[PDB]
Parts: sequence; structure tokens; C-alpha cells
Amino acid sequence: ATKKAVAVLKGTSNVEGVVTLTQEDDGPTTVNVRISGLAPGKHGFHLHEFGDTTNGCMSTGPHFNPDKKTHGAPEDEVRHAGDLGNIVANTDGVAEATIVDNQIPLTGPNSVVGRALVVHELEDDLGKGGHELSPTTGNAGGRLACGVVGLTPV
Amino acid sequence: ATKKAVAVLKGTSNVEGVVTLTQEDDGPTTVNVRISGLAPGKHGFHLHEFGDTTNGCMSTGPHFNPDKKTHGAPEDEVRHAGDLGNIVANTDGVAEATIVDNQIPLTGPNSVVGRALVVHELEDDLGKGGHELSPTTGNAGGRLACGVVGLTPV
Amino acid sequence: ATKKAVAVLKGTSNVEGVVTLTQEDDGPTTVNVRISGLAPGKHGFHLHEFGDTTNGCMSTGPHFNPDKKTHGAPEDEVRHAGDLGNIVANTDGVAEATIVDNQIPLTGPNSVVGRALVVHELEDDLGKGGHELSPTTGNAGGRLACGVVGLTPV
Amino acid sequence: ATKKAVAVLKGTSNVEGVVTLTQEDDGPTTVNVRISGLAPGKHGFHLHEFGDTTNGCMSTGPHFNPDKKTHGAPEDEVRHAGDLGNIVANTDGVAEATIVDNQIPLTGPNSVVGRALVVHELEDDLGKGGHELSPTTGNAGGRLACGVVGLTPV
Ligand SMILES: [Cu+2]
Ligand SMILES: [Cu+2]
Ligand SMILES: [Cu+2]
Ligand SMILES: [Cu+2]
Ligand SMILES: [Zn+2]
Ligand SMILES: [Zn+2]
Ligand SMILES: [Zn+2]
Ligand SMILES: [Zn+2]
Repeated sequence: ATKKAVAVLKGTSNVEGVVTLTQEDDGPTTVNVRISGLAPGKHGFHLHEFGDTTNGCMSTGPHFNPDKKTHGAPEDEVRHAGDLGNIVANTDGVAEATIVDNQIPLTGPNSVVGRALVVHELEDDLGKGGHELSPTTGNAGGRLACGVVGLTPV
Repeated sequence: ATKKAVAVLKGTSNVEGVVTLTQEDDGPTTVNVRISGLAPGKHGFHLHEFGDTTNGCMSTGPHFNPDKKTHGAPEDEVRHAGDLGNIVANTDGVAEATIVDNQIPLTGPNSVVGRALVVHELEDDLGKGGHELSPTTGNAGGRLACGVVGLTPV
Repeated sequence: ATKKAVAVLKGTSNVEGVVTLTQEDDGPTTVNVRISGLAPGKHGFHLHEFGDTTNGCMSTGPHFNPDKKTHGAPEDEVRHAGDLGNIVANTDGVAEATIVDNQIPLTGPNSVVGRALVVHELEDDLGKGGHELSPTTGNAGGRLACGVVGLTPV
Repeated sequence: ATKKAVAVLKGTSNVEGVVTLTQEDDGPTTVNVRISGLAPGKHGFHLHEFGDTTNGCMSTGPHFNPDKKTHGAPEDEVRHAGDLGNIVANTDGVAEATIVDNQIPLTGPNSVVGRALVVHELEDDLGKGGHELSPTTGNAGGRLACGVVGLTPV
């Protein structure tokens, strides 16, 4: 068995995007990301709790956090669950990244089907800042685009 | 143990729409539907298989059919599973429908999370015709708008 | 700079197994586990201090615990070091998983090269129960097969 | 700053064994060997590069050779590093040796933690022979038994 899902990032900004999530057996997931319309630099890219979209991206809620932890980097132990770091945006405003994460499954409890991915305006602190929002958001603050993770064929 | 979901409809037309689904215990589900920008009359309201959305609405696939059957009406035993009948537009181009189905859960195998709801341009046959697409689409055809069923707080 | 290891588990039982551990630079470690001969359900999976093996599986000492902690779950601050939670066995007695831990390096101090990986008979408590051995073992007690962590190519 | 390691030899044959290795400060290391049910006479006794063991002893690879040299006897300049020479089994087929070498450390680079000790079925040439594999395996080929060098309570 192998699973796949897609997420078409759209906002009220000139930010577009599409991200494909792949998963084998019930091991890790591969996420391929291509987003355009962003300022060159480091962003913030998380798997936000809910799939809403009714109130733009401001209803996809907080970070997906079944383990009840603090905010971190993908390579940390205290991290949310939805932390996926920063994606770098090229000089033309396109961002292409590949992250393989073992906390965003496509099956069972904790599955990330019908949740949302959000690309953030400002670079995420990885929880390293001492901001107030650091321990919760990475101060990546400003949701440019999201979309719900849905099922895609195979 | 109540579970709620949402689906914000938007196609490449001026057909908008927003749907909420609710489920208690592990029972029947209630769909509340409100869609605007539709030609007066009956249309098609189905639960299509995939959340795709990447080549518009034509990526959602066929209707959701776990039981593998023919197309029909909710009140029909032969029915697909994703088949939610027809919704009728007022003279202002609005359809406000309240559907209560037992074939579109939010939990377990057959869960409609991460999938899509599409509003068809023409009326649903219910399989009652003998068109050829009757057994498959209700000859309702032409996806005017769709949405990825995402999780919403409870 | 990337590094791999493998643990070919064998017991005085019918539990066979093989596990690999990969680590790049000086980040986290991916552990791909596959066992057979086990009984449907949850076990215990820990990195025991010694590789020993002379007096079967009982010479592996307790769980690797350099940071001196109590027993817990992988997603626990208070946790041991060698705690790797529970692996699930299917209906044919076969377990496969993919653990991404950050407490079992393959480099420098705390390196787990030459140490043992054990699969236990009972399920681990997560140190949630209040047995006596809850804070020490997770009352998983019963060493079904173990292997010493050995170097393998790349 | 003392250390100890053990390795418990077992092959797909009636050849058993346990070796311990001991190092103090960052000097020499004493190896105590005992193996049973080997055929009377000389064997080969080497430290092989990898600890593998998934395709029996044949995946342990070549002899541990960091200084990149040819094959030889413990007392030889031209020596591999893994080359521990031959051990002699008695008429009841037991073999007990105490090899003291300066080339299989247990700390730092060249460390043989996570490597394998392999007893060959034929007598090792010491590189004197002119076979063709003499400068490689010392023409002792036949991996009767082996094991991963693992840590043991100091
Ligand atoms: Cu975020
Ligand atoms: Cu349809
Ligand atoms: Cu244990
Ligand atoms: Cu050899
Ligand atoms: Zn977070
Ligand atoms: Zn249908
Ligand atoms: Zn423990
Ligand atoms: Zn050699």
C-alpha cells in the first residue's frame, strides 16, 4: 500500500501553489512543494490543525499538535507536529522544496487528510527567538496561502 | 463525540457555495448547503472520490462509491454513496438544502474527509433515465464548483 | 556524511527480525524495523545499554540512559534514551515501522554503535502504569529477540 | 578509562564461541578467545570491516583495513589491521587464545566497536603463500562463525 494527497495553496495574495504528499506502507511521507508569488527569502510552512477555509486561512487554526509540545524545527524533539521549517523563495518568487517528515501521516489517527498546509509571510524562528509567539508560531506570522489536504489517485 | 467538517465551493464560474457536515456518535450525517450563482432549477450534488482540485474540478474523479454500485438517489438502495440527489435554485440563484444521509461518514473506512463535493450544471437523473451516463453521473454533467472537505473545530 | 547500521535480531524463540538505522550529518535517526514471529498487538522496542549477548538476551542491561531519566515514551521529555515506544504486530505476526528519534546517534558520545535493540513480549506502559517496573521497563518484561548494533556500508 | 567488549561467535554451523576484548587508556587491547566444535588444527581469526550479519558472515566484508595495506601476520609490517592470525583448536576442538594487539582500538578512529570477528575454516597463509587471495584473505576463506563486537559492562 501507498498513499498520496495534494494541496492547492490559494490566498487573496498573488501567492499560488501546489504540494503533493506521498506515503509508503506507514513509514514517512515525502512533501514536494512549489509555490510562486512570495518575496525571495525564508518563509514558514506548517500543517495547521483544521481544514476550514471559510475565514480565509485564519480558520485553519493552530499548528497540528497531537503530541502537545512547543514549536520547533522539523529536526527537533520539542516541535509541534506540523512544523516543516522554512522553504526558501528564489529571486523570482518561486519556491521548490522537498521535506520527508515522519509526523505527518496519511493514515490512522493523526492522519493529515482534510487538514491544511500554510505558507507564512516572515521566516519561522524554529522556536529559537524569545518572542512570545516564538514558542507557538515561530513568529512566521502572516498566512499567505493554505489549502486542504485531499485524496488524489496514485 | 461530535465531528464537524466544511467545504467551501468555488469553481471557475461565478458559482460560490459553502457546506458544513456534522456527525454525532458514529451515526447519520447532516449536510447544510448554501450555494449562490446557479441557474434556477435542479442541479446535481454529489460526493466525488478525490480531493484532487489541481486540474480544476475535473480531478475530483468519479462519485464516491465504496460499496461499488450504480448511480441513484439517496432514497434508492442501488445508489453510489456520494449521491446526494438534487438541490434546487431559487429565482435569485440560491439553493439552501439540508441533507441527512447515512452513507457519508466522517470517521472510519468510508470517511468523506479529504474528498470533494461538486455542484453539477444540469439535473440529476437519479439513474431513472436510460442515457448511458445515467448509471454513472445522472447525466447531470459539467462541474460548476467543488470543495475539499476539511475538518472544522467542534 | 551519511552513516548506516543494522541489527539482525534473533532469540531463543521464533522471533527473527532486522532493523537498520541511518543518520546524516549530525541530526536525527531513522530506524526501519521489520520483525516476524511475534504475536498480534503491541510489544516494547528499546535500545538496551550493552550489546553483550553472552547470557542470551538478559545480558543487554537496562535501557540506554545517558541523560539519566525515568522510563517514558519517545514523545516524552522525562524519557530514558533507549525508549522507542511500541511496534505493532499484524495478524500474521509481522511488525514494520519507521521511527525518527533524535536520542540514538551513530556518532560521537551517546553513539549507539555496539549496543542492542530489543523487542519485548508484553506491551510497554509508557511509564503510565504504577507497577514498580513502570518507571524502569514499562512492564514490557520478556526479551524475545535482540541484536547488537553493527556498522554497514551506505 | 578502561573498556570491555565481547562478541559471541555463531555461524550456520556447529561452531560456537565468545571473544572479549579489553583496552585501557588508549593503548593495546587483549583478546581472550574460546570457540568449540571447530576441527583440530589452524583456522584464520580476523576482524572484518562491517558488523552486518544479515547475509550470514559473507556480508561482514573484507578484513578491517584502515591503513590500507596487504595481508599479513599480526607480527608483520605489511599487515591489514583485522589480521589476528590463526588460533589453534585442540583434538576435542576447543581453541583458547590471548592475542594482544595494538591495531584494534575500542576508542576513537579505527575503533572496532560495531565490527565483526570471524573464525575461518582454513589456516590463514599469513600472506606467505602465493595462491592469488594470499595478499587479501591469506587463503583461509570459509566463514564458520562470527559476531558483532558489542559493549559489555567495563
Ligand atoms: Cu503555521
Ligand atoms: Cu457528480
Ligand atoms: Cu527494554
Ligand atoms: Cu577473515
Ligand atoms: Zn508549530
Ligand atoms: Zn453517482
Ligand atoms: Zn526505558
Ligand atoms: Zn587480512
